[PDB]
Amino acid sequence: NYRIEHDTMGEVRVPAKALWRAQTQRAVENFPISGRGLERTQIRALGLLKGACAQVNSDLGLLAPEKADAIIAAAAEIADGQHDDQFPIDVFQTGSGTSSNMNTNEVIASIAAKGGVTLHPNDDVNMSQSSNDTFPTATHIAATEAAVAHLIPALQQLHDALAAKALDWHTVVKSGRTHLMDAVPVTLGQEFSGYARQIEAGIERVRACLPRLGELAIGGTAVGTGLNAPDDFGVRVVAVLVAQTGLSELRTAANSFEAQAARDGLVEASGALRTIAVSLTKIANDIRWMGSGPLTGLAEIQLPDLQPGSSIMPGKVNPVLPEAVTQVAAQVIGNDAAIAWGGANGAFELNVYIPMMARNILESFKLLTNVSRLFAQRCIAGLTANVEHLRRLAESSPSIVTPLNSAIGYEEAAAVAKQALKERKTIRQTVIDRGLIGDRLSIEDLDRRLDVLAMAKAE
Amino acid sequence: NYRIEHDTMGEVRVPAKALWRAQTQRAVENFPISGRGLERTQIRALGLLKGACAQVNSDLGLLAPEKADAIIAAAAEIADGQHDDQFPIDVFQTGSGTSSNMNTNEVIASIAAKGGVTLHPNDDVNMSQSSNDTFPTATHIAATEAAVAHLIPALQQLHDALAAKALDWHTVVKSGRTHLMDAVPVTLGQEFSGYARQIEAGIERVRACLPRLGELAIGGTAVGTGLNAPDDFGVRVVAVLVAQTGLSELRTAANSFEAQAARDGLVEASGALRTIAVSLTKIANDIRWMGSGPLTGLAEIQLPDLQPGSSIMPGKVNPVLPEAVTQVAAQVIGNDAAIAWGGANGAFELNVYIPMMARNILESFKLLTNVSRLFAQRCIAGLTANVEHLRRLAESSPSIVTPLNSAIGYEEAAAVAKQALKERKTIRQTVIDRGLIGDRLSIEDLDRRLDVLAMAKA
Amino acid sequence: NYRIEHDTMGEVRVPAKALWRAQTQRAVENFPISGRGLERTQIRALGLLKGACAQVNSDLGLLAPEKADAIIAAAAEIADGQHDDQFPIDVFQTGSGTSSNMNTNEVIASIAAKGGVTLHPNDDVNMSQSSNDTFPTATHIAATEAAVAHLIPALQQLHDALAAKALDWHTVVKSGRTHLMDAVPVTLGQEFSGYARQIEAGIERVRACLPRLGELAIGGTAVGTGLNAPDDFGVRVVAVLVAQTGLSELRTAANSFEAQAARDGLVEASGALRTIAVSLTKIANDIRWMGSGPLTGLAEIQLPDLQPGSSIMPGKVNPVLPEAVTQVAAQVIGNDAAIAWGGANGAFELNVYIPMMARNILESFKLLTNVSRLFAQRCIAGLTANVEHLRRLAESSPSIVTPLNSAIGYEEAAAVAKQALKERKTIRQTVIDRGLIGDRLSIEDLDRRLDVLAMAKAE
Amino acid sequence: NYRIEHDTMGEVRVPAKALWRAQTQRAVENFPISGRGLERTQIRALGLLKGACAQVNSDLGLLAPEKADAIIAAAAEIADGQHDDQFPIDVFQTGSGTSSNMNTNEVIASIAAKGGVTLHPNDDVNMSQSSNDTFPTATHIAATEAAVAHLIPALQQLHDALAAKALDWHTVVKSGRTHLMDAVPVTLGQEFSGYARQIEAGIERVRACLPRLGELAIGGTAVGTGLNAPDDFGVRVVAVLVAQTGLSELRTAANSFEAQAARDGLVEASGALRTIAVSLTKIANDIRWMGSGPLTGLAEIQLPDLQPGSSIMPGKVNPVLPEAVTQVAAQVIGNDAAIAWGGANGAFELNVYIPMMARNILESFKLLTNVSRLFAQRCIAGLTANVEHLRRLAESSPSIVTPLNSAIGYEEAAAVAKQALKERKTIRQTVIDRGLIGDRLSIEDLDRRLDVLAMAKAE
Repeated sequence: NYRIEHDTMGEVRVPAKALWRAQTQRAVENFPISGRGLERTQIRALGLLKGACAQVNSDLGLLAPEKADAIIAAAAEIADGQHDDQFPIDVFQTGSGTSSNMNTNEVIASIAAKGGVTLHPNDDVNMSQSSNDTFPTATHIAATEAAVAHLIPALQQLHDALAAKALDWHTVVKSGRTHLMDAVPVTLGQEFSGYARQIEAGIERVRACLPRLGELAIGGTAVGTGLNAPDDFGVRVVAVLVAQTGLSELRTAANSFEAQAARDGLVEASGALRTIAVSLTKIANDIRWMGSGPLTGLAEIQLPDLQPGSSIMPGKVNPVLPEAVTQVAAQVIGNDAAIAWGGANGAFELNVYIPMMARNILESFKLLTNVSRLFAQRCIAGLTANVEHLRRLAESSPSIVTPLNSAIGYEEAAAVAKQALKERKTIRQTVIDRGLIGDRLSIEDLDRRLDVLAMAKAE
Repeated sequence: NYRIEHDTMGEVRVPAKALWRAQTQRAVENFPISGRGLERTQIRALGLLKGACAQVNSDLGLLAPEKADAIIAAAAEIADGQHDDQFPIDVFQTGSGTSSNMNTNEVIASIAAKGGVTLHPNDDVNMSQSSNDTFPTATHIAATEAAVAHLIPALQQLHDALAAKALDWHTVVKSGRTHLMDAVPVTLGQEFSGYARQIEAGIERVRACLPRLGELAIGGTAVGTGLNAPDDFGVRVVAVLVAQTGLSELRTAANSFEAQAARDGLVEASGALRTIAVSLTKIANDIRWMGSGPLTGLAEIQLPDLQPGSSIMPGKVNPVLPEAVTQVAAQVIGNDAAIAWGGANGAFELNVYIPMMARNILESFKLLTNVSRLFAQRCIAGLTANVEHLRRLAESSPSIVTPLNSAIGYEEAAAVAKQALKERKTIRQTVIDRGLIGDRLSIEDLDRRLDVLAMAKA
Repeated sequence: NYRIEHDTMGEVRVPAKALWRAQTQRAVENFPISGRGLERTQIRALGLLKGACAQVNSDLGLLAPEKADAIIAAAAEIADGQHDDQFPIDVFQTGSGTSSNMNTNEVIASIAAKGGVTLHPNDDVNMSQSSNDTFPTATHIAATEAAVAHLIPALQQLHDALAAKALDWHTVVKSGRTHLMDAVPVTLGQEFSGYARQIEAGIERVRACLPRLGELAIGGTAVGTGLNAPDDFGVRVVAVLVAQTGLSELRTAANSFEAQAARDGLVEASGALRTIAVSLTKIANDIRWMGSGPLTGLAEIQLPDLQPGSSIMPGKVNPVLPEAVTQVAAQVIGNDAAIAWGGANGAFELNVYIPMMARNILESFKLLTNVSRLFAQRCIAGLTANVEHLRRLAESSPSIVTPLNSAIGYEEAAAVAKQALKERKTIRQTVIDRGLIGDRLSIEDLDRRLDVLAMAKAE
Repeated sequence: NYRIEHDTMGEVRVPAKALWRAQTQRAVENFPISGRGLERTQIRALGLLKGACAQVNSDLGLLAPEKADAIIAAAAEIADGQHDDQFPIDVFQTGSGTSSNMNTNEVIASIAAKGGVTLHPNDDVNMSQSSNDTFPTATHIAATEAAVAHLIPALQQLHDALAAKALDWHTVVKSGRTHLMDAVPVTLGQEFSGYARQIEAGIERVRACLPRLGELAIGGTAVGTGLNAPDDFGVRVVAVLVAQTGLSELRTAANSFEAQAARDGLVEASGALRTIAVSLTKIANDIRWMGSGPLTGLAEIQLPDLQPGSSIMPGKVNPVLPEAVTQVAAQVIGNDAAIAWGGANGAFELNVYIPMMARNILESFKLLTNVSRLFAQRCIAGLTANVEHLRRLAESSPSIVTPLNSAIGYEEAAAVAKQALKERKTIRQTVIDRGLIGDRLSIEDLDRRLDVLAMAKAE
């Protein structure tokens, strides 16, 4: 049921059917901490990087073409997700990600062996590389792809759903709320245009971090000097990665020492994700408050029904998607604090918090991507406004008596506001009931002064 | 103008009327970062400690009685707040608080010189001491005093105001809300008993941290070994401090190395303050939402008017104290993250983040103390309930069909709640209209089960 | 392929072999956010609670004995870990944990149906219950068990390893370091007694939070009033749970409204875990710095070799366990910020951030437990001291002039330390060269005061 | 000693010599919380804004020129700092900053009264304004000025000091450190070029947030609709503010509802400040570790002496500026968490956490500005390298034996590395001592293979 493998420290017993070897098995026994390993996106990025490195080593005549072809074929299988069960090392491993780097090299060597090609995991699969430049490179590839190919399109879909509702509800007049108290009129469309701008500003924030998030350490080797790698190894690997993936945001780092001694690009990108979580909290909280009730809440809008709300209270339906959004936002805030903590504590030539920082930034990208699409499609798209109820409260608000001052005086306007609340009537009906229609104020003049939609000043 | 002072590094120009000397002046020029120095409570604790150290050196015959008397007299003036303008060093100074320690030593030496007593700031005022044991000792004295003499009585005052409302509003029935949606009846008194328990648990949390917050490093000197101090210096200084402050929570550290290499007691105490901030956010948010509107909100309660809110919108009054509470809570959360960051980054024999950690913990104590008293007196005490509106809300919730589950089942009760909402009819009428009155449920049993105050089970 | 199931909202297509029903399937389609569900400990606690609830309903004659026997049998299989693949709902679900509660109810109903017993998931399995009191109860059961049965024994094992080193290295003199600069002598044993106290205070912190962490909401039902449950349901369920788990820390909540409107006990417990993470960072950082180099570092101690560190740099072995400890500590800091965020944002009768708060607190417990045992066994236990090098460092520090303050004063002692460093001479020789030997200080008194082990003042 | 003032709530006793009136005095009694009010920069921004508003109201013929001139003259005095003792309201005030807005209006009215001009604090000084658009406008003016006029020049000064040291130390060869262990050679110049890039990337991060940090709410009034303000009030006020201050980054908000319902621009800018704090922690930690000792540390560099280090240990000097930097960084991390907390908790038309968010963001700008200049001038500029010691350790490192493999074999190279450490000799001397110089390897060939500066691959 087991086999014997070797490294510079001795013999190691490895499960017979595992594609990994001695160094991965040592890491399995050294780090049983979370029971969770690398994600699909991380394994994909490691496979992409190893294939591109083999291509460049072959191009420079440093690696035999048959060996390079075997790495490229094996690495493509890893990048496609055919061997995700061959990456058992915990996230909480050696801080440079050496163990997961060794894990990729050993799995490539075992795949190639099945095709009759002998590869040395270090001498062939890790040629011109170090763990110190490859694991952060794979991390930054995965984070750049998560930003460009998944998060930005998901945020754009949420922006478009919010902007469509802002247009549908352009004339849906309602009463404004400041400090949670009755204020002057607004439209439901104006509030949703505000939410749309928060998401649009979110996309701008992600785009602004891309020139530094896309910076790759590849070619810097052990300390950033590029020792034991060709001088143009970095630019050549990046050129191959851009041609294969289409991820134009990928680039060699401006400074090779900053690219390995620190992970400031991840701290920066997390700050953008954290700001999006802050924006999403406001939007989701306002939406669940607008849908509150039906009889003891605000009852401004109706959220689409997604599932029975209670195991005990029958008929009750809860805002389950705003709840999922606010919980994701809390997770992003938490992950952000762990990333910054890891980011600050590098030492000299290497920051050794990379696997922990990678786990947190990639999870925040994933959670925000998936919850934004669900929020857009299963909540925002199907919202219904209680138009008549919203207009009635705006027309019954004591805040709209101020344009009556030049006709009846502020004293009489305050008396109108007081009687309207007491009798639960509109300001218009109260002005009529108090016998104020005459030479001083006509009904046409009253409807002009109390035009709540005009007070909202919609475009 | 200026005068010339000196230290082991050379000459320094010091302002003519300043009671501080060379090393304080170097610190004034080295750290112009925030423009803020030690607080009144920090200067008081440094004053108390220097006086206590002089008393013990005198008792052990290590310092001449007249020299000790001059330090005790000068340290009493510092602790009293007579020389607060003589402490100009920034909070963001050397991480051990060496500069602020030398500031106390130099100011004491100058006050004593006015009385004709010559004291060496290092050899006499700092006898048997180090900044490594004195600055964290003064920090832990200040934090222990802030917890025991100020925060706990303020939280007790808030608890008592909340518990009094819970008693007054014991039968004030209203609709419960879960996920912000209409739920089964509760009383306003039941919710306020919930808030009172949160504050009561807050006091319990502060009291549970006191055995480690009260631990003092005094006696450990430079690295915790107690070199250049008598073997019982620490226990004797703590005994003088306990007698003078009445703070029995003050004690010698269990391990003299942990007491200087780490500031874990401040990280622990901040965690309790952070939980109180979390409890206060929920209480303040619920109260401002209960007072929201009136027309566009819940309009459940009325908050006392504390100041005009708007001129453009006549008579608009805002929940200003809940706003002050939630902003304070945000600050406590922030200060907590700063404290934990500093606490983790100690190295070998000393954690060099003490002035920053002291600033943040003492501010969190002060903010929570002051806002809790204002919240209790200017908001909670004067709250009034809209009793008739609240009863109408309790009776309008469709979730009042819940006690009928044992009689008609969950699925049939769901069909009742949905039909009642669609046809704009009561739960009672919908049960009758769906022909549910029979052997399993009589009309008298239905009226008994639908009583909203009885449903709240007060 | 699929079968038809139903809830109060309508029909749902459920996979043919799934033990879950309509409401779990709705939750599978509503929340595909993280791709991760409840942990083994959460499923165990839900299993234990459902069994205990069925036992009490049976004792009070509210549920037929055969129906109760089937629930107890099915709930025991769930708690044992036989049906973990039957819990597919995401962590980022409805904030009350309604979906995961219905998941337990539906799986129990399907297991019992295999034995010829017909159970209604709401009316029978959820009898006298709500998700509002059961999901936070299962969370607090899991967190209390993690604290008492797992974390405290792991921290005790770490304390014992640190205290054993403190005893072995009692007279291993070295130079103290403050601000990273040369200070007066200490022993390696004295520093390790400091680390042992930090872990001992960590256990004290966990124990101090237990009276509130152990508080269970069971019996409070929908809003905390206990409507649709017997008056003593809570005390009876807690008594069954204490008897079955041996966890005397489990108790009924002091206030049934605070127990559901807030999750303050989890915020409090996280604060204790965060302080342990802060203590572990200092201990792990000091140990990796003591083992640094050897040539370019402090080279004070030797850490046991756990795996090869480099192939390019032969024989380079890295402090992999301190790296795992400091990365875990960063994760605990992050999880703590997420927990506090969720805890503050409750509204009226319910805090709807429980699944997120549960994920983060239980992960922090698991990470600290597992890394503390590995740190104690694979790092602390096998540490070796470079005794001769350490004594030379103690003797080389110029700060050894400190015990002469009572004899020559601070100012004269400063002139000694500075002259000794400038002329590359010892403190002893500089005191002689500056003509300081006389009545105030004899040569025998100087040699007595300059003894580095005596200066460390070891008990 | 006191006088009677009035508002819509009644009579208020005010100190006789105070320039503030009834509404400010109410706020003094309502909020005694921190004992700290608005900073100099906040008062300056409020004065600038009120003067610009009076100018626009006069230009549009809405305010009498004599009244406008009196506001402009009074507001200029406030902006200059002549009346900072007239702003006693606590930071922890009403969340919109209404109290501080009223404070500015009342002080302006009292200054103008001394010149014989009667102003109504609301009708004249607050004309076309609301607290909801003015306090966040003043906050964003102060934050934009702090970024552009103070932080960016202070960071540029720190970058230039670090880059100058990187050039001075271009050939100062030393041994690299990864995981705190001995690694291949680097230069001290290469590490400082890394630090310089972190600060340069910091400036880029601050510049990237300016398009949204500079957005002003002015003209949006109570709810963002612009009701009771001229349609072009916002663009006209911003035009005046840009012309007077030269702060071209100031602009009207893209969306008037997003500009008042949220403070996402402050959360975003804080994220940039937090990333700078993370970068500064790494730079300051490396510098104090490089300067550690002088005899029990790394002793790579010498920091300039700034003050006596210890009250007890004479002659000892501590890295006081790296300590001030790392403490400031911790404060920025803390302030960042408070800003995000406030940012997420807005409701409907207004975020009511503005005074707390303003305090924290402006303090972080101030702390980073002042500590960067002090770090550049009192620490970085005067650093000295221990050149001979650094070269000796690099030439004695077992890591540099790898280029000997093609001459003597890896087995003999490992034996050379082992003997070199044992005898505390250079690799070069050990190769000679082992009698390896011959036909297989000449001394010229040995010096070429062991050229440590060439191994660092300096530009």
